[PDB]
Amino acid sequence: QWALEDFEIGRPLGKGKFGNVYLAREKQSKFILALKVLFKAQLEKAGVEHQLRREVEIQSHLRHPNILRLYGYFHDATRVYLILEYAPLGTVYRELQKLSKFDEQRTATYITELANALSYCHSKRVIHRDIKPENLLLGSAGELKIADFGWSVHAPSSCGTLDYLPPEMIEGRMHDEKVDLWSLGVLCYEFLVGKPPFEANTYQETYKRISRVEFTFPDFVTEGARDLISRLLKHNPSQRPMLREVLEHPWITANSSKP
Ligand SMILES: Nc1ncnc2c1ncn2[C@@H]1O[C@H](COP(=O)(O)OP(=O)(O)OP(=O)(O)O)[C@@H](O)[C@H]1O
Ligand SMILES: O=C(O)c1cc(-c2cccc(Br)c2)nc2c(F)cccc12
Ligand SMILES: [Mg+2]
Repeated sequence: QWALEDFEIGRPLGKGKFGNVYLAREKQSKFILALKVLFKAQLEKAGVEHQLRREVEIQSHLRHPNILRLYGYFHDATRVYLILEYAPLGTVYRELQKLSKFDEQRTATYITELANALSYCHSKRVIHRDIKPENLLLGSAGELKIADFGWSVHAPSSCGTLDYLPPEMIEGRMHDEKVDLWSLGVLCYEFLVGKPPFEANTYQETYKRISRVEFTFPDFVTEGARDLISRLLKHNPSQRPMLREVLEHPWITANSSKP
């Protein structure tokens, strides 16, 4: 249905693993979108196709103001193209580099929009498994938008930086919707402290710290926050709350700026 000669390409937006994201314009409508270019050669030598076809299946069907739209796909000689909703205010990764750390207002607000989009995802039995500030894009009004559904899959189920992965996942063990709640705790901590609660210098140390759940809150972290992070960073996936509790938590309700 789509062809490259329908788009006026532009400036690069971010580098992926198997190709770059570029700013683009649909000639006939003047529509601004972001093109995610992937290379068949690269995806081949890794065996990601399935996941790339899964990413597209999952993302094309989901509709939420806190989830990035996938408007379609196409492919050339060696490139695979994904037509996405352009996020004009970049990523949460860049914003955290600038600000160093976020205030309770900003953090609660992001945690609220994150939980929101997650409920939707989980209600269709879809687990993201790759919730990272690198994959959390910002829309024109500063709204959070989950992106990159490469690692998403239908719940339950059996690579890169370990940080945002729950112990069940890093240990091959079977996993469900509760995986995304561990990520939610890791993100909250990182939003307030400026670093994830298990960061190390080696893949090796990170694994040990995650498996043991070895984390220590610095001075400036309030009780209200300390409580929710600890509530979400439980080794037992069933001992973790449901997004509903997260959304209604005193510290969230008190600090989140609603519409
Ligand atoms: N719609 C968009 N608008 C603005 N920037 C984007 C958009 N999509 C991606 N980017 C930028 O491009 C980079 C790549 O994003 P993405 O995570 O989709 O690629 P990826 O990590 O290779 O995906 P995958 O996890 O499937 O390999 C990100 O750092 C992001 O900042
Ligand atoms: O040329 C190919 O056979 C090829 C196609 C695709 C593809 C086609 C439509 C939608 C999507 Br999502 C992907 N992907 C490929 C790939 F990932 C590696 C090698 C070849 C292809
Ligand atoms: Mg990514």
